[PDB]
Amino acid sequence: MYSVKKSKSGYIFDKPRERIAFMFLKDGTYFMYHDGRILCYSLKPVDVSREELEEFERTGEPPELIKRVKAGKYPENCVVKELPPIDKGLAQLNPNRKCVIIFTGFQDTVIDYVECNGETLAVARLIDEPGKVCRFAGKGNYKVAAVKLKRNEPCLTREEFLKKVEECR
Repeated sequence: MYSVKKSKSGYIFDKPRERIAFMFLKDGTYFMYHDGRILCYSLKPVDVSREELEEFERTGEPPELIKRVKAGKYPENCVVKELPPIDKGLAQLNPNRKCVIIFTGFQDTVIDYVECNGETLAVARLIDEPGKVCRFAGKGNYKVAAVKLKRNEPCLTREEFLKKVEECR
């Protein structure tokens, strides 16, 4: 089942490794969709009515646009990107996956994260350049890993991060 977050700004339908977000901006409704492998979104508005979003929240069935996106039929001017694999360092822990994009000011970034002993272990990678990585272990939100990645701030080395994962297990 989707957990649904709703505001005058829009809708967010989340599952551990999936997000469908809708944003209401000046010129209409914008969407972003991602699962474990695919990230799809448009910088132009899409034909998604608020009635469809209400229906999604109340019944669980996605708008027709989302069904086509899930099936591989993508509308015009829709960015389509294949995601890197779930971070090997966190893979055994069954991590959550989320993507952050231009809508919140980021280059397309995928974050694999777990909450372990009240700390966050997150690995953020640039989707276009998967070598660019920030490994984060701390008390903040998983998004922090993306933020540091965006700001060129230093992050944990592979060794340090795997140490943290081990300590957590």
